[PDB]
Amino acid sequence: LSCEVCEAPAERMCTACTVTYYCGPVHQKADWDSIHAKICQLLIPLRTTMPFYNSEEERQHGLQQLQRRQKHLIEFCYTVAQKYLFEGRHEDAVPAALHSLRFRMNVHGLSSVELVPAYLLLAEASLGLGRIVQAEEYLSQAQWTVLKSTDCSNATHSLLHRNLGLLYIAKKNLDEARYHLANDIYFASCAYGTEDIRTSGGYFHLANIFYGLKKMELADTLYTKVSEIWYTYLNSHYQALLEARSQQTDLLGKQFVNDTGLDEAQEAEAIRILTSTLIIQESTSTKAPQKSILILKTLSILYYLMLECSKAKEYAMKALSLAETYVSEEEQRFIQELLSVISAE
Amino acid sequence: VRWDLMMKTKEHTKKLHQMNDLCLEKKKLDSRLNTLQNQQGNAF
Amino acid sequence: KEEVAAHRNSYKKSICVDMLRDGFHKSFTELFALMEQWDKLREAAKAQSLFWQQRPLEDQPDKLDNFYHYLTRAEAAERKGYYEEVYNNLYALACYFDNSEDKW
Amino acid sequence: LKKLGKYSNQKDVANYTLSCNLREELVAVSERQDICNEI
Ligand SMILES: [Zn+2]
Ligand SMILES: [Zn+2]
Repeated sequence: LSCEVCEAPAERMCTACTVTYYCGPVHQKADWDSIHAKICQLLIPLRTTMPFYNSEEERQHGLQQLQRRQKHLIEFCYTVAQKYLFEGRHEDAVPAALHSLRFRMNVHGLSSVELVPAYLLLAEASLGLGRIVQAEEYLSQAQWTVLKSTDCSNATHSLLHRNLGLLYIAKKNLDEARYHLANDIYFASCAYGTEDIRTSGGYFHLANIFYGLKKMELADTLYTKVSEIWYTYLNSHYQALLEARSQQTDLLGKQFVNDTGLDEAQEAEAIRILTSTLIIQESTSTKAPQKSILILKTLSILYYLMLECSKAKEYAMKALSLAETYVSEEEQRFIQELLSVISAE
Repeated sequence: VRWDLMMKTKEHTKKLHQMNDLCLEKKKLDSRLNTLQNQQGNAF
Repeated sequence: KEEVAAHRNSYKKSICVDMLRDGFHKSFTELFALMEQWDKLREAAKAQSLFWQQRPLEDQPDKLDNFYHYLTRAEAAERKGYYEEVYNNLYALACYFDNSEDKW
Repeated sequence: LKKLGKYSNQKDVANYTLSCNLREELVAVSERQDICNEI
C-alpha cells in the first residue's frame, strides 16, 4: 500500500475516514481540505468492498448503482479540481485531480479517454507548480490516447489542444502557443459554435499572447470578441429573467429564480478572463474606455446573477459614471435599471 | 517477351523488399510505442 | 511532420489551421460560416434543387485557394480601416463567385 | 504466347496495383513514424 494521494508511504491514518492514506501532515492537511471539505465521507461508500450480491439482478443493481455513484463523484471531483485550478489553489487541485484520475482508472481503466480530462488537469496543476516536464508526462499520455482514440469529440480535442498550447506557453515559443490555441479555438468553434464562453477562453489566451507580443490591435480585437461573448451570454440570461418576470401575471403571480446558469468553476473562469481582459484592454489602449464600460456591464450582470451584490453594485456604479461622460443614454439607463434590480433584489 | 515478364517480376520483388523494409520499420516503431507505454507507468 | 499532418488533414482543416494560426481569425469565422451554409443548403433543399446539384466545396481545392488568398488579403486590409481595399478584395471573391453554383 | 500474354497483362495491372500498395505502405510507415516523432 501507499499514500494514494502521492504514492509516498501510508505514514498516517486518515482519522476522518480510515480509508484515506497520507504521507503525514502536509498531504494529510491538503487532502483533508481538498476532498474532505467537499465530500469527505462519500468516498467510504465507494471504498467499502461489497458483500455478496446473491443473484444476477442483485449483482446488476449493485454494480449499476455503485458505478453511477462513482461516476457522479468522479465528475464532482473533476469540477472541484477545475475550480481549484481556476482559484489558483493548485495544492488543493493536486489531491482532487489525482483522486479523479485514480477513480477514472478504476471504473474506465487507464486506457480511457475519460482519463484525458484528469490528465490535462494534472498537467495544469503541474504548470501551476512549474513542473513543466511533469505536465509533459501527462500530455504525452493524453496525446497518445487521443491520437489512437477512435471517437475523440471536437470538444475533447479542443481540450487537448488548449492544454498543449498552455504547456508550450510555459515553454518558450509564442508561435506554438498561437498554433495550438488556434487549434483549440477551431475545435471549440465547431463543437460549441463560435460564441461559446469556451471558445472565448481560447480567444482570451490568444489575446494574452498578442498582448505579450504587444500587437495591440489584434490583442484588443481578441479581447473584444471574448468580451462580446461574455456580454451576449449574460445578456441572454438577464434579459430572459426580466422578460419572464414581466411577461404575464395570473392572480397566482410568480417570481422567477435569479440564476447564472453557469458552473461555479465557469464563473470563476469568467471572473479571471474578464478581469485580465479589462486590465489589458486599459493598459493596451485607454483610448477606448467604452470597452471598459462594456466589461464592467458584463461583470455587473454576472455579479447580479450570482448575487455577488457588492461587486454588482460597485461595477454598475463605475459603468454608469463612465457611461454618462462616454456613452449615449441607452448605456446609462441600462446600468441604472440593473442597479435598481440589484438594490430591489 | 518472357524477359519483360521476368523483369516485371523482379521489380515487383524489389517493391516487396522495400515494403518488407518498411515492415521492419513498423516493428521498430511498435517497440517505440511500447517504450512510451512504459513511460505511462506514472510513478510519482 | 506537422506539415505532413497539415496536408494529410483535409484542405479545409489545412486552411483553417493556416488562418487561425496566422491570426486570420475572422477569415476562419467567414470560412466556417460559408462552408456550413454550403453544407446546409446541399443537404436541406428539394431533392433536385441546384443546391443538391452543387459540387462538394470541400472536394474542390481551387475554391478554397481563392478563399485563402482573398480572405487573407481582405483581413489584412480589414485590420487597417482602408475600407476600399476590403471592398476590392471581397468583390474579387464575389466576381469569382459570379457563377450559378456560387450565386448566393 | 497467349498464356504469357495473359500473365503479362496480369503483371501490368498487378504492378500498377503494387504502385498503389507501396503508396499505401509509404503513408503507413510515415504516419507510424509520425506517431513517435510528434511526441
Ligand atoms: Zn479520508
Ligand atoms: Zn507525499
